[PDB]
Amino acid sequence: MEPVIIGALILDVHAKPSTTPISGTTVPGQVLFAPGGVARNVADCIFKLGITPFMIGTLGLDGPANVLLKEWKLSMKGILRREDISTPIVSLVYDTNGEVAAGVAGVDAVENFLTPEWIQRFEYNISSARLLMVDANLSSLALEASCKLAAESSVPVWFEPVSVTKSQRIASIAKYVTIVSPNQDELIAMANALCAKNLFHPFLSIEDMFRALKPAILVLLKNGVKVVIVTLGSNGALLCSKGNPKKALNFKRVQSVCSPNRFSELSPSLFAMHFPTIPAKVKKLTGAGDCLVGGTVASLSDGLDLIQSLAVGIASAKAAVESDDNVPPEFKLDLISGDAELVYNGAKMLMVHQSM
Amino acid sequence: MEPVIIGALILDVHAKPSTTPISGTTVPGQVLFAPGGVARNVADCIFKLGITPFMIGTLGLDGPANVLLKEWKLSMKGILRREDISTPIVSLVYDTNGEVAAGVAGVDAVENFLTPEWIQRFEYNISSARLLMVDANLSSLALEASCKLAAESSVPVWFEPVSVTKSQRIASIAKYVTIVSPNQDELIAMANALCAKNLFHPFENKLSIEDMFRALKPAILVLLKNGVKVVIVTLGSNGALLCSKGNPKKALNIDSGEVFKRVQSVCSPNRFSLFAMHFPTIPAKVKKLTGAGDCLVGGTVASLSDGLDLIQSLAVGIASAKAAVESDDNVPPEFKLDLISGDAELVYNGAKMLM
Ligand SMILES: Nc1ncnc2c1ncn2[C@@H]1O[C@H](COP(=O)(O)OP(=O)(O)OP(=O)(O)O)[C@@H](O)[C@H]1O
Ligand SMILES: Nc1ncnc2c1ncn2[C@@H]1O[C@H](COP(=O)(O)OP(=O)(O)OP(=O)(O)O)[C@@H](O)[C@H]1O
Ligand SMILES: [Mg+2]
Ligand SMILES: [Mg+2]
Ligand SMILES: [Mg+2]
Ligand SMILES: [Mg+2]
Ligand code: NA
Ligand code: NA
Repeated sequence: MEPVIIGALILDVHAKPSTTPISGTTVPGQVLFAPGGVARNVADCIFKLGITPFMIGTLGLDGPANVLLKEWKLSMKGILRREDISTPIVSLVYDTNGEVAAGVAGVDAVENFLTPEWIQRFEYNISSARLLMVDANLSSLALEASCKLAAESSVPVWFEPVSVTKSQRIASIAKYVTIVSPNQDELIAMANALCAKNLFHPFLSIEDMFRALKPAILVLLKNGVKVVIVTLGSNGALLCSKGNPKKALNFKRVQSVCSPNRFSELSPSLFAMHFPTIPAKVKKLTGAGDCLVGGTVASLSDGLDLIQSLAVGIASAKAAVESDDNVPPEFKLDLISGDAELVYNGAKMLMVHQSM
Repeated sequence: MEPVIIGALILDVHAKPSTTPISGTTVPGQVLFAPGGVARNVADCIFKLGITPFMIGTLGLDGPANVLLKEWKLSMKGILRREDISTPIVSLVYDTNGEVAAGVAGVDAVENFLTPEWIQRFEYNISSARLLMVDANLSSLALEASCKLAAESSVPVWFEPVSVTKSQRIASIAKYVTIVSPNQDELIAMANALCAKNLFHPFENKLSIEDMFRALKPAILVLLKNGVKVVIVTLGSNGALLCSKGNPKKALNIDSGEVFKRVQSVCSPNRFSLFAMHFPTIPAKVKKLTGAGDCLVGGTVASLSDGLDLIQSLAVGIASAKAAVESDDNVPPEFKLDLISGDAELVYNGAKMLM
C-alpha cells in the first residue's frame, strides 16, 4: 500500500558563487545540475530510506528529462511523457552563505499538463495508498481531484506548500488535507488565503515565534487541516495538531529508541511541540524541507507515530543540507537513527504554562 | 583539410523572470538552455553554413554534457571527456529590464583540462587545417601550443578574444596570429597587454564611424606591429571595422560549396601598409544579442573555408551575426543561404574604404 507522491519533477540548476554576485556580470563559481522538484525529491528521499513510493508527474521528451530519468529506479507508469511538454527547470543563484540570492522557476508544464485526467488513471493507487503527498505546483483543479480521491477512501493527505504564492492553493482543498508542511512565510500566506484577506504578515525565542504564528496556525486547523508542521530552518520545526498527534493522523531502530511512551501528555484542539534540529555544515540548503517530508512520510508509512516520524524527517533534512544534492546519494541508517533520537529527546511541549 | 576549432563548450542558462526576483525563493519565469562557448558556437555556425569543422575541446560525463551534446552531429574525437570534469556552465538570472541581476560562470575545466598535451594529439589535424580558430577561454599554454603548431605549417590563426579579461591572453601568441576579432573593449585591453605601458583607456555617447576608427587606430596599430595581420573590430549595430597589414582582399591559400557560388556571383570581386574598411550591418529585430560576435566569426571562417576572399567573407559573417541576434539560441537552428547571401550583398555593397 505504497505512499503516492504527486507533483513536480524539475531539473535544478544550482549556481554557488565563490564570492558576492554583482549585477551586470558573472562572478566565478560552481554551477551544477541537480535532480529536483518537491515531489521527485520526496519520492527519492522515501526510496533511499527503504520504502517504495509511487510517483505521479509529467516530463518532456527532451534533454533535461533524460538527466532526470538517468538513474530512475522506480516505476515510470505514473509519469506522463509527451513531446509538446517542456521539462520544468528551476535556476537558483545562491549567496555565499548558502541562501538563495536570486531564482527563476519555469514549471508551467506541471500546472498545465499534470491534469485530473492524468491523475485519475491512478485512482486505484491513490485510494489504496498509505498516504497521499501532493505539492502546490499542481493546479488547484489537479489538487482538488487528487485530494477528493484520497478523502473518499480516507487516505491521509500531505500538502507541501512549495512557496508563498503556491501555498495559497490550500484554500480550495483545506478540508481534505491532513498534514501541511509550510515554513513561516508559507504558513502566513496560507492563513491569509483561508481568511480571504491579507490579515497576517511575514517577518528570537521559540515561545515568541510560536506566539506570533499561533493565530495563523489556528486558521488552518479550524479550516480542516489536522496537522501543521512549521519548518523553522536552523531552529528546527513546530508540530501542531488538532487533537493528540498520535491519534490525529489516524524504523525498527527508531521505534525502540524513540519511545512512544516518552511524552506523558499523550486531546486538545491545539497541541504544540517544538523539535530542535542538529548543528550541521551546510553545503546547500535547497531540498532540506523536501527531505523532512520524505523522512516523515517514510516513517509514517512504516507504522511509526507522527512524533517519531517527524524526528526522522528532521534527521533526513539535516543529512540533506550537508549534501550538494537536494537528496543525499544515500542515507546511513545509524546516522539517521542517532540524529532522530537526539531531536526526539530534545523535543518539548509549548503552551505548558498556558491553559486557555 | 577541415578548419580546426579549439576552445570552450559551455552550457548557457538564461533565466528570465516574469516579475520581481526575491531572496529566499523563486519568481516564476522562463529558463532557457542554449548550447554555448565561443568555439562550440563557431563550429556550430560553420557546420550550418555547409562546411565541416573539426572541434577540439573538453566536457564532463555529466548531465550538462548530455544536454549540450543532444543535437551535436559532429565528431567527438577531439573532445576530451572524463568523469572528474565538470562541464562548463554560465548561469545568468535577469531582471525585468533585461539586465543581469546575478550571474555565475563555472568554466574552469577548459583551462584545467584542455591541455597542450591533449591538443598535440591532433597535430596532424592542425597542421593540415585550412584555418585554425582558437578562443581565449584556452589557457595561455594551450594557446601557445596550438598557434605554434599552426605557424610551423603556415596555417592561418584566428584568435577570438572572448572577453575583456581573457583577450589579454593574446600577449604571448601575437606573432602567431593572423586574424583577431575583438569588440571595442577587447581591442583596448589587447593593445594595453601588448604595450610597455597602459596607454589606452576604456569607454559616453556612441559616435561616427570615421571618428571611431580614428580613436581606435593607435590600439589597432599596436596589434599589427606585434605581428597580427588582420584586425576585425566588431561594433555591434554599427557593423565592423576591417583593418589589415597589406590589402584586405586576402583569400585562404587552399585549392567548394554553394555559399561560395551564391555570394561570389552577387558580391562581385571587382568592386574593390595599413588598410581600413568599414562594413555596415543590417537592421534586425533583436530577440537576443546572444551569439552575434561568434556567428560573425563562424560566418567569416566558413566563407574563407569555401574559397571566398576576406571582404566577401566578412560580409557573410555580418549577415550570419544578424541571423544570430534574431534567435534565442547562440546559433540559429538553421541558416537560409539565399537570405544570408542577400544580406551579405547589402553589406558588401555598403562597405567603404576608410584608409
Ligand atoms: N542549517 C541547518 N542545520 C540543521 N538543520 C537544518 C538547517 N536548515 C534546515 N534544516 C532542517 O531542514 C528543515 C527545513 O528547513 P527550511 O525551513 O529552511 O526549509 P524550507 O524553508 O522549506 O526550504 P528548503 O526545503 O528548500 O530548505 C528544518 O526544519 C531543519 O530541520
Ligand atoms: N542589432 C544588430 N543588428 C544587426 N547586426 C548586429 C546587431 N548587433 C550585433 N550585430 C552584429 O554582430 C557583430 C558583433 O557584435 P558585438 O560587437 O556587440 O559583439 P561582441 O561585443 O563580441 O558581443 P558578443 O560576443 O555577445 O556577440 C557586429 O559586428 C554586428 O555586425
Ligand atoms: Mg520547502
Ligand atoms: Mg517546509
Ligand atoms: Mg568580437
Ligand atoms: Mg565577443
Ligand atoms: Na543539499
Ligand atoms: Na541569439
